[PDB]
This record gives sequence, structure tokens and C-alpha cells, in this order.
Amino acid sequence: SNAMIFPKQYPIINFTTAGATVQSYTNFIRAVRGRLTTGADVRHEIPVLPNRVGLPINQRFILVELSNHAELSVTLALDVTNAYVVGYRAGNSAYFFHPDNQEDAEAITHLFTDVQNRYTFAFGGNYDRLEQLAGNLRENIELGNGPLEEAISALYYYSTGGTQLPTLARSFIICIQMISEAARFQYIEGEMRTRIRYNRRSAPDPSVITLENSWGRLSTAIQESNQGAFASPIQLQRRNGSKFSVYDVSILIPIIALMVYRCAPP
Ligand SMILES: Cc1cc(F)cc(C)c1-c1ccc(C(=O)O)s1
Ligand SMILES: [Cl-]
Ligand SMILES: [Cl-]
Ligand SMILES: [Cl-]
Ligand SMILES: [Cl-]
Ligand code: NI
Ligand code: NI
Ligand code: NI
Ligand code: NI
Repeated sequence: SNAMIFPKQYPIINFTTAGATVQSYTNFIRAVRGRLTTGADVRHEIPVLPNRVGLPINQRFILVELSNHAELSVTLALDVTNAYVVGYRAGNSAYFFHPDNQEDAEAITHLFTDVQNRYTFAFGGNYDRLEQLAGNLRENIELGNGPLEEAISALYYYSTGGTQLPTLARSFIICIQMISEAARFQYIEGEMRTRIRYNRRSAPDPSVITLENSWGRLSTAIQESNQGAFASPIQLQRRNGSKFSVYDVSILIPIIALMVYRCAPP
């Protein structure tokens, strides 16, 4: 059995806006969640993402290939430890957000290794920076199948001089929410399902934005809880922006679908 055969790239999950339905989007998010988790670490019915410490590099990333009606394709790279986009490939070029630390900087050298042209943005992929570059808040950027179709084209046309940085940043904001944040939250997945079901494009309201902002804090609160009870409340927001507190994991079980690993399971 002399000659060894190796895999040549990370797992790929495909989604196209051309013919997208509630069902095809649901199947896509379900498959992304299935690739992000082992299903062996589930706490209070909420799957936990793999622990970064000691994670083999061939387990570190998954690829999401997006296509639209123009058959333009871009491939996003997601870090399985936090479900978040670290960069993307369009044709012969790959673009990475500035890594948050040297560990992540090392990991992304393993991505898209056959690509001819590699680039790193000086800015990270966090919403605060992307909003500044886009000149627009998440609150003012429409989401839906139409926005996603446009975002795919903008990412694709960045290499050949079409797309400018403000539009690129806006397009990242769209992709990250419709893929990463939907994978993280059944609530945000459901918001996107409703937009697709009724052919709507609307910006996310404060309940979505505050969940996105609070995902890391919710993961810590749940994993360090006492039988699901938080030592201190987490403050979230309703659709109209009014604040409210969550004291226990039970109300979050239909809301959050994935958590970043914080500590070992019991
Ligand atoms: C009930 C709940 C528990 C959570 F842990 C997080 C959220 C965002 C919610 C909301 C669902 C709908 C809301 C509205 O209609 O304002 S608030
Ligand atoms: Cl529980
Ligand atoms: Cl490094
Ligand atoms: Cl542009
Ligand atoms: Cl522990
Ligand atoms: Ni730097
Ligand atoms: Ni904000
Ligand atoms: Ni702990
Ligand atoms: Ni623990």
C-alpha cells in the first residue's frame, strides 16, 4: 500500500443565490454547522466549537463557496474555532483580514496555498473596523438574497480593479452575517429565512446586532454557569432596542446554535 494519498484542500460547502429557497438556505446553514462541530461537545443542548489549543491544522478551517446568478464564485475561509470569516479566494487571488494574533497569523499560511496572489488587509475583520471602511453601520446595510448576490459580485471583482474598499467592506459585512452569524444563532438564521421567504431586503434590527456583539460573552456565561445559571446577567436588546437581562441558559437554547470553546466540558 506503498503510495500515500492526501486530501488537497479543506472541506467545501456550496451555496448559490441562483434558485435560493428557504429550504436551500436551511440545508446550507445546517451543513456549515455540521462541519464546524464534532457533535461530541454539547452543553445545555448547545454545541461547542473545537478548542483551538492543540487543534490539528488540517481541522482548522472550512471553506464556503458562494455563487450567484452570474456564475461568479468566491470561496470564504471560516475558522472552525469561532465560525468567523478569516479571508477569501476569488480566482487566482486570496485576501486575508489582518490576524488578531500571531497564532492566527500562522494558521492562515495554510489556507489557499495554491493561489498565485496572496494579500493581507491592514485591518481586521471585526464589525467596528469594517463599518468604518464601509462608511455605514450594520444597522444601515440591507441583508437578504439580493444583498448577498451583490456582495458575491463585489468580492469577486475586487481583484480586477472594479470593486473599491468601501463596497468590499460592506460586502464582507453582508457575507459574515448571512453565513457566520446565521451559523452561530438560530435566531439570526431565522431572520435570514424570513427575508428569503418573502423576498425582502432589510437591515438587521438591534436584537440581531446585540446578539452578534454578545456571542463571545454568551459563550463564556454559559460554559462558566452553575447548572446553566449565570452569576451575572447578560444584557441583550429587543427588536426596538430596549434592553433586557438573561439570567440562565434556558431562554438561549432556541437562540444560539454554536459557542466558542471556553473551558473543558464537565
Ligand atoms: C426571547 C429572547 C431571548 C434571548 F436570549 C435573546 C433574544 C434576542 C430574545 C428575543 C426574541 C425576540 C425579541 C423581540 O421580539 O424583541 S427578543
Ligand atoms: Cl440544560
Ligand atoms: Cl505568526
Ligand atoms: Cl466599488
Ligand atoms: Cl474545565
Ligand atoms: Ni500587522
Ligand atoms: Ni455598532
Ligand atoms: Ni470553566
Ligand atoms: Ni470546563
